[PDB]
Formats: sequence, structure tokens, C-alpha cells
Amino acid sequence: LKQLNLNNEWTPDKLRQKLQTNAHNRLELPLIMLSGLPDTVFEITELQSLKLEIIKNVMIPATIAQLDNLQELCLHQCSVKIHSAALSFLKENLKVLSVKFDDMRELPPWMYGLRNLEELYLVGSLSHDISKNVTLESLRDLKSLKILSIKSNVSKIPQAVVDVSSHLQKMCVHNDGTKLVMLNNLKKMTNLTELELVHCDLERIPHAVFSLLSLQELDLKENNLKSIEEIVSFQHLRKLTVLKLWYNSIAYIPEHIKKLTSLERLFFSHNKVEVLPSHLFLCNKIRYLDLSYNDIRFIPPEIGVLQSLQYFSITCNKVESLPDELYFCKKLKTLKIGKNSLSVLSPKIGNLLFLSYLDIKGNHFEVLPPELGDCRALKRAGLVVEDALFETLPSDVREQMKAD
Amino acid sequence: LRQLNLNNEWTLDKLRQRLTKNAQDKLELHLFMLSGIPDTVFDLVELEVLKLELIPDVTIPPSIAQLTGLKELWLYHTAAKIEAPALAFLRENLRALHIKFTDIKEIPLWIYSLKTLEELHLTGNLSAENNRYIVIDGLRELKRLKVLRLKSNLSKLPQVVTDVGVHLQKLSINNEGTKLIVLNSLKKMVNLTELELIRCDLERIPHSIFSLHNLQEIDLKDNNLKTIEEIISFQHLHRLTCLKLWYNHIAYIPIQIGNLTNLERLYLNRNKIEKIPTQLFYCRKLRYLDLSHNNLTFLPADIGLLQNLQNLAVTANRIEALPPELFQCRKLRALHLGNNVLQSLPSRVGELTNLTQIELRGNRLECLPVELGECPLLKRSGLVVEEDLFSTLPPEVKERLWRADKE
Repeated sequence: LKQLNLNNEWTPDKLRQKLQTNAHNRLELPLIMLSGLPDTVFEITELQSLKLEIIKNVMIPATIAQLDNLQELCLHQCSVKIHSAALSFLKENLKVLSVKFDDMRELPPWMYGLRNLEELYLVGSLSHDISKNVTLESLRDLKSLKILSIKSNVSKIPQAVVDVSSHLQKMCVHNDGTKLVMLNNLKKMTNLTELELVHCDLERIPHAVFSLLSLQELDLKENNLKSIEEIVSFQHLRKLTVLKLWYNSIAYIPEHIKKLTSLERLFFSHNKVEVLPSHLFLCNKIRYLDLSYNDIRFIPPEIGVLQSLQYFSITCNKVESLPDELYFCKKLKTLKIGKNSLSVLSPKIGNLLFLSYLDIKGNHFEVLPPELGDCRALKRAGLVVEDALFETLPSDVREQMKAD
Repeated sequence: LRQLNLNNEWTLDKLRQRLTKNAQDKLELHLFMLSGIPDTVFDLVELEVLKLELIPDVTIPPSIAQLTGLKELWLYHTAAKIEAPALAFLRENLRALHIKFTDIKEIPLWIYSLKTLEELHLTGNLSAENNRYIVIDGLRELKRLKVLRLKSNLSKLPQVVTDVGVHLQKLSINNEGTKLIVLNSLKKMVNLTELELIRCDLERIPHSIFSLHNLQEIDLKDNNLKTIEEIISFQHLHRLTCLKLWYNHIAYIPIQIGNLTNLERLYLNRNKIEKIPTQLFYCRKLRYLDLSHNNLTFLPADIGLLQNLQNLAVTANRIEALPPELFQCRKLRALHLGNNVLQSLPSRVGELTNLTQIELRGNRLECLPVELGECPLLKRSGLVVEEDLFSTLPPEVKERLWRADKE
């Protein structure tokens, strides 16, 4: 009767109305707080992604073999059951999975019989006995898994990840105030390329990250890095171009930055840095450097070395002096110097040909120079400023600027 | 009592709301699990498509004459019992008829007596004992037939359809992976204009496809052709302007397609093309080009030749950098560039004005350039991208885009 009601309740036209897209550009069916799964849903064969939210006591029939176009499955806070043909087909076809385990049993045990699975979104929560989750350490049956994002209060990285390190590539963990420990399980990462740890309460960068020899990027989000002294081994991460250490507490930046020059993306926004050294800008390959909402006293002139820079954010700083060598670097596409203690915008600013973005919002300026016309890629939107600074262009310059 | 109750239950008012529109923009009502056709349904006079789907053995009354605009009937597993006045009205009015059946008895015999019928669609296996291509012998009575879709899993085209093909202009065959025995038997339908072999699993092109001179659109959907080698003979097809070779194992494009200069809608998507070559761009007439879900190494420079290109679709292919020659053309309208490995979008997109939508979600897109705001036709619905990447744009240009969007 439940299944008959489901088929009767939801006509295929209603499902056409429900059809939408998702965060991964797939045809999604958002099913919210349903009694079950109708067969009318499986009658749709153009479907690319299924979204089942708190639809519990649900058994997946063979009828899902109708829709071959599935690539993503969203099994959110729902205890789902299975059938043999469904196991075979979702072993053959399903690749992207996004489940939420509000309850541990609301995580079903059959995710791990698959092999074609590639993306996994393990949002939810976990208890103290982390290692007892045999559900995690069955991903040895998964061969194609490449994306793993676990938003949970996970203190110990499981031996599951240790086993699946050969083919896994991306980590995204949100502990939300929970300390992460037992970092040997992240040491025995070998082929991993991306690591985004959020609120893991890692006081120091472990030797786990340096044991990784092919890490494309690292995120130490919401992690209390008071000092950065283990960067000496960071040279082993030759693939490391992204170091997004933002909202952090790095009080000063040492010479150890010379260990790696392949670094390209560098986010130290809201950091505790007081004065930049002479030793950051030696690594000329850096293009993407962030110091947003910091409190730097002033900018030393060694910034002239960073020529291949294309992004230099120091917004909301206490910087009162911008030397003209950052204006000398013309490859600097983005350059955000907003809400600092600077005085006057540089008159010789039109020399920067490739200056796409100059966020200098809230800076205490007096009068804009007339050489903004010489700037090829700076706009009113790009040069975000208070309006009493916008009102300062000469009339012929207004005629040339309203027409860009 | 049931029919009288149904007339009361399904009222004209609720059915006016039930009225919807299809892809052909035609007012239509979908009758699902109805006991019969309510008289409130037949009272409607603005109806264009009446959907008798799963209506058990319903007798059509003469009041169908009230359906003056009625041109489309889709009898889906619905045997229609009809009498002489309704027959006359359907013969004089009705012109398109998509009969879906699971049995020979489900197919009504009066559908072969309609004069004005021009579009006829069959779904359901037609291979049977002592009835193979004999039940449709009444297709000779139908002289106005122009569209004949046969989703019948048939192994060979019937000869009665070949005699019909003198006046037939469109023949689409769906066999669901069954090889249709061509034997160059389609040379009789010289009037054929759109041969859409859907899921025919041919794996080759027979000579009858390029023997007829009247085909403009030839879509070999899921025909599983390994090598596209019969395209040299298609240059005699001056009418041919839409050669949709999607859903095949074409692993490489030979240079010989540069012979076919008349092509406009070359949809070559969902294949394993390692690369579209420069000689492929030798067809400057190409206006619509689809290469989505392919194995391209990159996108060459000779795309600057295709000045008429409007929608270039390379979604989920392997293109690392966008060439400026792509932006050299100004007629681009729908850029399906999402799910790619595009490192960044060049500012030359500001040159594009006809661009009304561009798929930029996913990819390796570092930031969206401000020049996207220079495009007038582009709006928020057109510019589909992640929220953070959209927020990378300056606030005021985003406000401009918002204001141009909502109004």
C-alpha cells in the first residue's frame, strides 16, 4: 500500500516539476521527507542524480536499472535497504555519493560493496570509538574513489584512509572544535594530492604532511598554528602550490619559506603576522598571495622580487607605506590593499598594464590621479573605494572612462 | 454510473487547469488512469493534443466533433472504439497520431482510414507470426503521411512503408540495439528528408543513406559507427546541413570531412574523439557545433574560421587552455564550457556580445574576469557558476547583472 500510494501520489509530471540541477551539474530530484521511493521516480531515465532526504525504511528495487544516466546519489539521513540487481547496477554505474549520517545506523552498510564510486561526502558526526567503524574500512572494495570529504567530529583518522591511500586524492574534514589526533594514519598517505583540514585543532604541522610527496595543496583551516617551524620538510611537497593558512595565528614568517619555491597559492588572511620578512618574495613562482584582514605595520620594498605574482592581498592592514616596486611589478593582476593606512594613490599607476583587480577599499585617500586611464584593467568596480574618492576624475577623463 | 460520476468528478474548470503545453507548444491534457474520456474533456474546444493513455477500452463518442482544434492523439495502451461520425470528424480533422501498443489487437484498424494523417509514431515490437508487415497494409490508403516513427525493434523495413515513402518525408527507426537489414532497400523513399536511425546499432553506413538526395538531417543516434568513412559521398547531398554523429565509437575524425562544406548543425557529442582537427574547421558554414563528453586533447586555432558558430559545447572534455581564436568569433551564444580543465577564462570573452548563456560551473576556473560584465545579453541565469566564483566579481558589476536579471 505504501509503494502503491507513492506511485499514485507522485505523477511523472510532478517529477518533471521537481527536476532541477545540483552543485555538480547533474539532473537532481530533490525528495524531501518522503514515505518511500516511488517507482515513478525510476520511470524517469534521463535522471543524473538522486536526492533522498530523511526517507527512511526504504528498499531499493531492481527498477533503478531503468535509469542508466545516474552519476550522483544523495542519501541524506536515511536508512536505505537494497536488492541484488540494485547492488550489481550501482556497482557498475554509480560513482558519486553524498550521504549524511545523523545516526550511525542511518549510514547504511552497503555503500562499500561498490567499486565504481569516485566521490564521497561523509557529512555528519562520530562518537568516541572511532576505530570500531568497520563501515569505514570496507572502502578497500572501492577502486575508483578519488574525493572524500568528511564533515564530522573525527578525532582519529581511521585505518580506512590508510588502506585507501593508494587511489584517494582529496580530503575535506570539518571537526568543528574537535581535536584531531593519531596523525600516523595521515602519515601513511602516499598518493594523496589534496588535504583540507578544518578545525582539526592541529597545533603543529605534522610529519604526516611531509611524508606526502605528491600533495598538490594543503589546507590547515581553523587550526591553531601559533608558529611555523616545521616548513623545512615542506620542500618534499614539490607538487604543493596552494598553502591556504587563513584565519590563522602565524605571528611572524621565518626564512624556512625558501625550502619550497614551487608554491603558487598563498593564503595567510587574518593571520597574526606583524612584519613580512625579506625571505617570502624570493620564491618568484608565487602568483597568489593573501594577507586579508591582517595587521601588518608596513610593507618592505623586497616585494619587488615577486614579479610573477598575480595576486597580492593585504586588505585591512595597518600598512601606511606602499613602496613603488609593487607598482613596478606589472604582471600583478590582482592586488588588494584595502583599508590600510596609506595616504595617496600612486600617480604613476598606469604603468601596471596587467592589473586586473586593485581592491583598495576604505583606504584614506585624498584625490585620484588622472592616470587611471593609462591603467588598462582597472575599473570603479576593481578600484573599490569610498564614493568621495570616486568623484575625483577630470571631466575629459570622465568622458574617456565612462566609455572605458 | 461510473461514466456519469466521472463527468461530475473531472469538471471543465479543474481540466482547464489540467491543460498544459508540450515541446511543440501545443495545449494538451494528460488523461492517466481514467475510466473513460469525461464529457467535460470533450467540451473543451481549444485542445490540441488529447492524451488517451491507459484508458481501458474507451468508446469514442461523436462529441469528439466538439474538439474542433484536435490534431494530435497519443493512444498509449488505449484501444479506441469508434463509430462513423467520430470517424468522419477524425478523418477530416486529425493529422498526427502516435499509437503506442503492446499487442496487434491494441492497434485500431480505423487509424489506417484517416485521410489527413501526416505524423504516425509506433512503439512496440512488430515481429509476429502471419502479421509481419501485413497489419500496416492500410498505409497505402494514407497518402498524406510524412512522418513515420517506428520504435518497433523491427529487423527490416517493410515494403508497404517503401511504397508509402513516395510521399513520406521523415522516417525515424528505433530498434533498441537490433541491426536493421538494410540491403539498400531505402532507395525507394526518394522523398525522405530526415532519416533518424535511433539506436539502430548499424556500426556501418549503408549506401542507401547517401543514395537518396533529399536528406537534410541525418542523425545516426547510437548507431555505434566505429569509423566515419562514408562522408565523402555525402557532398552530393546538397540538402544535407545537419549530420549529427553522436553516441558512437568514432575515435578519430579523418580529414575528408573537409569536403562537406554545407554542414551547419554538426553534433558530434558523447563520443571518444581524441581531437577535432583543423580540417574539421574547413566547414565555415558550421553554425551549431556540439562536442560534449569527448576525449579532445585541446581546441585548435582554426575555430576562428567558424564565424557563424553560435553554441560550441565541449562540456566535460579535456581542454586545458581556452585559445583566443575561440573569442575571435563574435557570434557565440551558448558556451557549454563547464566541467572542464580550463585553467582560466581569458578577458577576451568581453568581446562576445551574442553570448546569452555560458556554462562555467566546475572546471579549474581561478576567477571570473570583469569583462563578463561587458556582455549585455548575459545574465545570472545565463552565467551559471559557483557562488564563490561569482562573488569574486566586484560588488557593483554584480549589482548591474542582478538588476539586468530581475527587472
